[PDB]
Amino acid sequence: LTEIEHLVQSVCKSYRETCQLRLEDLLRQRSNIFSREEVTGYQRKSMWEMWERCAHHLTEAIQYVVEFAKRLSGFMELCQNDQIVLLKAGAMEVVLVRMCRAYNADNRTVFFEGKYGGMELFRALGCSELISSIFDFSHSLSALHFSEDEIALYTALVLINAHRPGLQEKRKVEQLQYNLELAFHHHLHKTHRQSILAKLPPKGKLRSLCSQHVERLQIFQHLHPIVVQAAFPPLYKELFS
Ligand SMILES: O=C(O)c1ccc(/N=C/c2c(-c3c(Cl)cccc3C(F)(F)F)noc2-c2cc[nH]c2)cc1
Ligand SMILES: CC(C)=CCC[C@@H](C)[C@H]1CC[C@H]2[C@@H]3CC=C4C[C@@H](O)CC[C@]4(C)[C@H]3CC[C@]12C
Repeated sequence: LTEIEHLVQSVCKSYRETCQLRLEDLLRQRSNIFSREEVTGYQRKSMWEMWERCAHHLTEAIQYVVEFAKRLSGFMELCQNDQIVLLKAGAMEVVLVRMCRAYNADNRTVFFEGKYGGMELFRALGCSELISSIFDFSHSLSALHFSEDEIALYTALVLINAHRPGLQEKRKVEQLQYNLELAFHHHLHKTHRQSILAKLPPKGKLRSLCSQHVERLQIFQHLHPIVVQAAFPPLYKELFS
């Protein structure tokens, strides 16, 4: 039996250990929705308190993605420069993809601080167009009904992309990429799920949305710096200043 069957198992294990929120929990909690009063309470919070809360949650989400990457076979054998290039370009893209598990398309709500709420929860941030675009992206992804292994293999490939500008050992990233592509396509064939391939997001769209999102987080961080629970100095240094 294949190195490729083992790679599937190892990527899904890494995802299971780092997925942050369990899918059964997220699905069971869908009926737990913020009340009108609770939504108004969030809308009345300071922009800067909502930013502190959201920035903290997003930092934590990024760190789970870093831990996911560190567990992908061969990722720790890449040189540090390339590790950082890959994580800088792709970790927030993965966070945006992971969001769809916590998104309920029936009422367009996301799981946030223990209950589901719509995008109006975030009104104090004054980012309605960007936040609407983030909700719209999860709405599009939710139509695929991604399984846990599909999310694991797809987000591994979001990260392990040999086309990212600035890699120093491109051939070594290509080797991991090809094996992950084969793992993903083998798994979709085995589960009769190859039809999702044509429905995956155009790559330019995830990159565009992520670039706009990170640009806004950078603006907030310039205006109102946050305390970061920093665990990854080389990555922190690339993003914070
Ligand atoms: O533990 C560590 O060391 C560490 C290091 C870095 C981290 N995240 C950096 C962020 C942020 C971001 C966030 Cl999440 C919140 C507030 C402000 C920002 C800002 F934009 F300012 F950077 N946004 O995208 C990334 C990113 C993109 C690719 N890779 C990381 C998180 C933990
Ligand atoms: C534009 C701006 C200033 C903020 C974005 C507002 C909002 C869209 C952000 C704030 C917190 C985020 C969640 C945080 C954690 C997770 C868990 C992860 O496993 C999956 C992703 C998820 C649920 C994040 C989704 C995006 C949220 C709600």
